[PDB]
Amino acid sequence: ATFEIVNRCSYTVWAAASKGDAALDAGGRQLNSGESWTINVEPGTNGGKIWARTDCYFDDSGSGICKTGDCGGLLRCKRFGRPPTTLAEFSLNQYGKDYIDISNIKGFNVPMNFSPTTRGCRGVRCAADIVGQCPAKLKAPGGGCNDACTVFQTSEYCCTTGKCGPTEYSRFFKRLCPDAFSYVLDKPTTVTCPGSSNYRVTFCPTA
Repeated sequence: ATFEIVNRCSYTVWAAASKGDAALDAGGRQLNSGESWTINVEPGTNGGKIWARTDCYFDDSGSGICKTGDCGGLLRCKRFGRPPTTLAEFSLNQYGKDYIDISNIKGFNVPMNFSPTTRGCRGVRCAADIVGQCPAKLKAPGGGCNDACTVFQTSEYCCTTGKCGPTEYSRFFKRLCPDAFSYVLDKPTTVTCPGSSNYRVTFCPTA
């Protein structure tokens, strides 16, 4: 499958792509404002994610650090990144269909559109100014807007079974981005696409 990753933001981002135990394609790359990076994601990739990282620096070998979304200090990510990270999540060729979503469950850093470039399904977007509106307690010192479970580490915010529901801090994200997950038990906002679709992830998509 082809994934085009396009940075429309005014700032540089360091894109990342991983399935948790390995890189997808090169795993990560600097994207200047306006730059695009096209990757190949193997058919049958389950549990893949793409995200942006902000305020990074790397040496010539690809070792360094990012303020949001750092993946073990690497440019070429092999594992998932440190919150807060807006997440494009996908599982491909799963019993004939692909499944895509955007999630704020691990916070928000950069606005994103995640859309098919082939026929037969909708895209999703979370492009509100979540960082500017971030509630004071959720502001991340290094930039971005943390999810409540990361900040508070209580069952109310982190529960995955219960006795578990939305809160004002999960609703903060859901109100601004209805089409992205805000907590683990949200009514799903996953899109089912034809198997073997192609996609574009756009950072700071055009309104």
